[PDB]
Amino acid sequence: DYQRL
Amino acid sequence: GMRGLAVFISDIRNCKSKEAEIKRINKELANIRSKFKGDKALDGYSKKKYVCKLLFIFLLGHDIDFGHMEAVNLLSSNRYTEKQIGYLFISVLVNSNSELIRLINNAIKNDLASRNPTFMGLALHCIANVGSREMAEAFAGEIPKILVAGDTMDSVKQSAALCLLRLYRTSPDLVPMGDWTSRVVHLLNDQHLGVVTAATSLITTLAQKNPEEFKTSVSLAVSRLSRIVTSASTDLQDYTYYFVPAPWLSVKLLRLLQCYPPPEDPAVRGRLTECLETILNKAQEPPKSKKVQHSNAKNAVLFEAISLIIHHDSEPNLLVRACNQLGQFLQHRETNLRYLALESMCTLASSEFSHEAVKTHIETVINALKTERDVSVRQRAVDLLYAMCDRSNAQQIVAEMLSYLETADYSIREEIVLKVAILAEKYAVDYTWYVDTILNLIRIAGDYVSEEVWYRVIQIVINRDDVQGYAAKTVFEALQAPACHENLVKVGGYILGEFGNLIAGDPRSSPLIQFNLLHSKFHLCSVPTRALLLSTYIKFVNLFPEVKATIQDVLRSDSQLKNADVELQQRAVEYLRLSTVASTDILATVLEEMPPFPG
Amino acid sequence: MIRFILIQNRAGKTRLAKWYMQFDDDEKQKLIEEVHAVVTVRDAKHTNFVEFRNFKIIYRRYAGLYFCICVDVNDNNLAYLEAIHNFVEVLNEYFHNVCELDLVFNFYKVYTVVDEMFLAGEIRETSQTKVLKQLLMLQSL
Amino acid sequence: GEIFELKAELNNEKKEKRKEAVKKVIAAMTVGKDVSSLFPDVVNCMQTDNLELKKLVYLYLMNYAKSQPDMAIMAVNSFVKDCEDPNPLIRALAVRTMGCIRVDKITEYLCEPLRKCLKDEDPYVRKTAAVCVAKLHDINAQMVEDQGFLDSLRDLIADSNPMVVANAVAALSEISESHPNSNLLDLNPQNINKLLTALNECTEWGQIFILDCLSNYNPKDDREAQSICERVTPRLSHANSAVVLSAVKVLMKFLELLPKDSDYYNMLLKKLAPPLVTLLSGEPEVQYVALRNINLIVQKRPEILKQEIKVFFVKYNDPIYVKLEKLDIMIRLASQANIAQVLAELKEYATEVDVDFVRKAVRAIGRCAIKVEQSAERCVSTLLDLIQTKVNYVVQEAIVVIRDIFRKYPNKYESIIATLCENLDSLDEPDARAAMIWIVGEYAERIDNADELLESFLEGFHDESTQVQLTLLTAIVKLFLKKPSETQELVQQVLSLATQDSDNPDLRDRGYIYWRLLSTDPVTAKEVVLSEKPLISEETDLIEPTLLDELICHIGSLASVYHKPPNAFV
Amino acid sequence: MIGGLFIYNHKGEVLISRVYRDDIGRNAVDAFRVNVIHARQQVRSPVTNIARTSFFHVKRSNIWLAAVTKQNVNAAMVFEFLYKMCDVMAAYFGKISEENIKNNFVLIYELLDEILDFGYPQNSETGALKTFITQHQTKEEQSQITSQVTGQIGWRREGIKYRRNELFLDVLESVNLLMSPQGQVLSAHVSGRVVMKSYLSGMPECKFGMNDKIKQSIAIDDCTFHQCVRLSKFDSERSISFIPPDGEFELMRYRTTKDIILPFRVIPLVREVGRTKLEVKVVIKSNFKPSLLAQKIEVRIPTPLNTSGVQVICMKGKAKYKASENAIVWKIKRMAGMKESQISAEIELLPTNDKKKWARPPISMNFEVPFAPSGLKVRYLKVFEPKLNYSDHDVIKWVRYIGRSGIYETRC
Repeated sequence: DYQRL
Repeated sequence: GMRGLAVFISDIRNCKSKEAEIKRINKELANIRSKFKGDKALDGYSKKKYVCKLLFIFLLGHDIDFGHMEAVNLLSSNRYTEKQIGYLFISVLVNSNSELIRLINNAIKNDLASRNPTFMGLALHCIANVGSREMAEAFAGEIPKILVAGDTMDSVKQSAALCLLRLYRTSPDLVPMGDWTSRVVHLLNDQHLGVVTAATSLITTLAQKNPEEFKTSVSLAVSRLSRIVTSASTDLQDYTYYFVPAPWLSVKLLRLLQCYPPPEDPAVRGRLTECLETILNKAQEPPKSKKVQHSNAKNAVLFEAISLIIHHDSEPNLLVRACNQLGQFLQHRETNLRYLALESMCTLASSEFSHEAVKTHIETVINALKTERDVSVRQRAVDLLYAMCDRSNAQQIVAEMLSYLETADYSIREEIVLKVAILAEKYAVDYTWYVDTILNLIRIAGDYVSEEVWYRVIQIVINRDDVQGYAAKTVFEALQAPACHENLVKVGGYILGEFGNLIAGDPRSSPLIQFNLLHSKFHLCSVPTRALLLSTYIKFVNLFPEVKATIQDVLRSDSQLKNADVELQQRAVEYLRLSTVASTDILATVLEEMPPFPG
Repeated sequence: MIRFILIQNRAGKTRLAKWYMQFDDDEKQKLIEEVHAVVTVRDAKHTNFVEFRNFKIIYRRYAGLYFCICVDVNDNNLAYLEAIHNFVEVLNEYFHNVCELDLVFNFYKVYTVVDEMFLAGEIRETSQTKVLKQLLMLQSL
Repeated sequence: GEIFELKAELNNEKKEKRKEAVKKVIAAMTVGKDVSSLFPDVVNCMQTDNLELKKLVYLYLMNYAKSQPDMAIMAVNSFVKDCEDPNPLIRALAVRTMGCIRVDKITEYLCEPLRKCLKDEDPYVRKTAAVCVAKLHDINAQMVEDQGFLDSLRDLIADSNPMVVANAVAALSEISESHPNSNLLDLNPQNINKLLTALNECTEWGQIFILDCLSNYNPKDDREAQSICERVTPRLSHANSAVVLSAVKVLMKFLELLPKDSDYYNMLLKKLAPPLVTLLSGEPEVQYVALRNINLIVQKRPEILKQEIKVFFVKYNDPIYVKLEKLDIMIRLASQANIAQVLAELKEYATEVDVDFVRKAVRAIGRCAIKVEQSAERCVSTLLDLIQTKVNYVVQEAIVVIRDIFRKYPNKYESIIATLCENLDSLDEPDARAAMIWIVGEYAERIDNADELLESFLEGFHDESTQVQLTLLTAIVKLFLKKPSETQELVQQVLSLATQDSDNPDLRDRGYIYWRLLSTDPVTAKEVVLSEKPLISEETDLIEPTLLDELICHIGSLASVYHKPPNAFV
Repeated sequence: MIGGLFIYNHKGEVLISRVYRDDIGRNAVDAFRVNVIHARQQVRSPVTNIARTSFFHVKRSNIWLAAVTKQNVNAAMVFEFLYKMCDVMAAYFGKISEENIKNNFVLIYELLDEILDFGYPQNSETGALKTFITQHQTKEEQSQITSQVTGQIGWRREGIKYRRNELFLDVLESVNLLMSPQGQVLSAHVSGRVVMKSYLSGMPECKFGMNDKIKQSIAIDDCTFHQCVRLSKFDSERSISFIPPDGEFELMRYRTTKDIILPFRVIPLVREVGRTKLEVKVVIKSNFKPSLLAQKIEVRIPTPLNTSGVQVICMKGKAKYKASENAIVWKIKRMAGMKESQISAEIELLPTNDKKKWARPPISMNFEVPFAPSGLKVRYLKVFEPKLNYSDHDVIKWVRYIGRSGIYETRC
């Protein structure tokens, strides 16, 4: 889901 | 006592969505269809439960296309509950199949042949509930044989009387006035008052086509009514409803009396008058009970008595008391009595004798029209004012109606417009008043004027030849206002097309100004209005040669000659070619002032 | 003449519909939502007597249900209102304070009661005691 | 019943039960029950300081003092005392509640608090006072003190806070409805610059209000219009959908600069389209409004969405109104290059299950036939097949469009007359009946059955639409002019029926005109009625140009959605 | 110029009633109830005219929401206000349901009194509404709250504090595709939006950047933004600068029609064997990196109306034939890129009229993918707060792309 930006 | 039925109904109700409802219905329909066709014979309880399940499914709304044969199989059953379920299924679901109709008729014939009061009641209710020509042909000869001197139970007599009522309403041709009419009339003397009520309903219906055959019913009914009303409350102990002795039977007897002319027998007419006087005098007595149902029953009997008095209109003394009682009801606290009083007072005002007595209540009628704030009661007050109107006071009635229309919603606006227009037309002592009234209707309502009203105002204006000069002037004054409805534009165009020369002398109303005023409204109007205005433009071409250039220019406009609608283009081209090509004589003779007109 | 008899809850579901005239199912529906829309808008203060179409209906609410009878224009209004009240009282006595569940679970019994009271679109039996005795005798069978 | 219990619990010392009973009373008021007799105990419960209870009691006060002034008068002292409440929130609440009371007594005592609140350091009270000035103008506002409020409100426009500026702009726009020749009261160019600057600071509703106010102003010079538009344009990006629509309205009105030699004209025409195309991707209601307005935009200025037809193709899952408007807008932009795609789309749409969509598609096929001459034969063949499908309403629409195809292309499509006249009993609509009567009358020379077809209608002449009556009268007069001897009795019959037996003043007017025209001389009547007529010239259900201009002046408003002038509906 | 605002339930009862103008009376509620809710015909428009009176209605859940005016009100403004009020009520108490309206009666009446005043929509961004609307002190906080309600920066409250400055970025897209069998894309359309969840303290000046150059860059036809972002700067210098409101909010909306990367390629194969058997095989190629896992995949294969039986053969996943939908629904829980799947189907056709040919409906497909079909990737997002001392490095940024299918059809 959440990926590092 | 049907556990399967209970669980199925709970499963139907417990569904939280229509999809689950349809799924459960389809599942149970598949189960019941499989169960009817199974090899194991179905006992009566299963047949009854499944037929009742089908009945519930059909009553929910969904269509059922099977299960009729099992239902008819229940008709020929010794148990009462199975028979009841079968008869209910037959009554609710109607199938026009010759074999099934024959089986149903055989079952009903078998039940009627028996002497069981309950089975006869079921059969009679089945005959009365479903009406068909086949059932009438089967049973119209037999049903009269049941409610005649042959000994039958009182409930059976009631059911037979109402079944014959249904068969007569459905098929009057199959119920002829035979020798049974006299002994059907003689049911008005039975001790059991339910039989008397059923007989009264049947005789009331049958008397319209055959007043002479049932002539003795008036003499039999006056005595029964007098024995009912002029008796102590102890009597009729079973049928005394909230200290009012048999209100429904009294109402039915009064209606049966109402369907006949005044009785010829002086003693009978005296009994009827005395009964009516007692009924009217019972009003002033204080109520025996404070409950509203007692007053409701008493006023039901009283209103039926008043309707009888109005229909008879043979006793001038009774009419005064009836009018006074209705006037007292006009200001009653309960709105039901106010509505009923207005409804009955309209009929009273229709009578010629009591015109002044009803006209006396004009102030309270106007007050009820203004401050009641109920749509139905205000409509009844408007109808009464319509009936109450007269040449001596038409102006006040029309003014009040216009004031109410200014504060009337949308639904009754068209009806009020029609009533005001017809009153203004009929009671126009001075014709300058009618034009102003119709202009007021066009201004206030506009959308609800309808075609007939402005048709008729043009009818009145054309024929008079004395109000035309005022009509043209007032319409010119009305058109230059910034707010003008389409009907006002139509009326103005038509009146000014023929009577524009009446006011053409005045500098303010000159042909250029009239044409400019009309062309200002030309573009913002529908197709029929534009076509009517084109006709008015050619009329102006005829009347005023000085304005011919401008009208020819506007007709020559590229927008007019290429209108999408056929009629506008047709009139534009025709009028342009008529103005251009005519030799000023044919154009003159084509356009004239026209002959005068002849729930 | 009674044209039909309806019992509706405040939601709008028809718990009884006995028709004394020939009506198509589509037209029967049209009548059902017509009656529902006309009736549920009116409150208790207004008159019980409201006209729609060629006929008119006498309605009266009992708990959540709406008991309405449709009659002709010339029929007696208060008499049919009292007929509604008599019918509701007999229902209350028979079912021991009628609710909606007694109507859904025992629809055939309620049809029997209506047939005993109103037949052929006319008032048939007005006495409560006689109707109750007849219902008891039927139940014993 | 429970009403007595509600009164009992309202008449209690405990504050919790007091406010609970107030909540149940307001609930009973909302569901429809009348609790006007329960006013005095709420009056007794007025003396408190709880903001929630105070607001609920204010709501009850407005709702019932709308019709009950006499004993609701006493709240004047409470309102006056609350006017100097240190808390601005309760100040604004009191002002907005006192202004909402429409009775005569509150009017006198509202004036001083409103004047005090108009000039305030706190801007919330200022905005509330501006809208309350509008409320006071709503009822019985002629006193010179109203003029003092109005010019104070006008001076309030030059304020640092944006929201008070927006609300004052709305108030001026509302009050400007009056027409004593003193309209709109403001908007000198310094205020134009101020408002254009304030578009940025104001909220999404403020931009709507300011753009609507600007739409009324007209530029003095040419360069002023361009300078205004260069600042209105940044609003085309989404501050709100109504913001985009209002900006489109402002730009469309201000297109009065040089059509050709000015490049900014072309730049603005290019910039207008993308927001219009984007509006269709929103919610169905906003999409419907956008399509209703795009229809008017295309009618007024066709050269905006000319090359953007692909986005208006109907989709199966679209709502019905969106589908109808998309069909209309496609037929607006149909052209020679893309006629094949739209024609295939119409062929597909003619097979849908909805009656209205199929009727509009059958209309649209004929509209394309009228618009594009090259595809006229193919569209007529498609229409003939649709007639052969034998569906009644398809036949009605095909006939009513074949009438217009005949009008646009005269004396070259006469092979269709027999197939059309075969479908005579299927016509039960006045429009198709009138169309067939016109077709029979116009081409009566080369069909022998015309007399029978025209005479068959006279049996039901009355109880028939006026359009059909007039069309029939004109058609019979035409047929008489083509063939005099064979149609002697028929014309006398129809003329007598129209003149003596009709109540319509217009119908008998036409009857007299025709009768006298035929009676005086035949050749003049033949020259008049049968004169050559100009072609309809590729009309696509066009709205009146004057009404179109008014609707363009009212793009954002609801009159554009209704496609009717504001005069029609109040 | 919203004269009145009413909310009904599915029964028809009036949940709440509020009237702002005298011209609107008790008759308007009754007219709407009898004309719109109980309408005999289903063909209508969102706005209807009833006796010189206009009614705007939207439906949320089983609840009707209506606004009635007797003036020439702005239709788009009224619809946007209705949407915004629905959003505010959802922000307070989640689902818009009947018992929620009954329980929060006073709260909805506070909202109706505040966010609208005499038909004029006031501030309704619910950032300020939280401050002075609940379910003392001195003039300082009172003037602060009043200014933040009425001032320019109304969406964000002054006193926001957090111990972990984090924000969340969500790129949501819906793709509409209709591919011709001849390899020509007849219609393409991508609708996207960036949803931002910000937990930041102070008044940060946020700069949003993306591949909108007009080595990855996409050509966006147009961008439609939020209120908080400064549109003048965007037009002048192509910069996205905004102050993020506290909580969730939709930052921007975009539309793309060029250079669309297709997530899958559909190759339909239909074989006709007389009038009894039909052979249909569908193979899909996953055109993305294997590190991305596709989820919630639905393939809808239409079947002839005269089909008597359907056989399903699948090596991966499960193939379902449902007569309720009259189509074969093929679902796969997951697979990676550069993968293939095949289905073998036997269609037995019942006897039918020879004249009636079969017009094949398009093959509709539903899917959710981690990648963005338009190709939009957030290059950077700068945050700066002059008042406080935390820098951009202290801020923690997260990004997620969820591309859901919209109208994805395949002609067969």
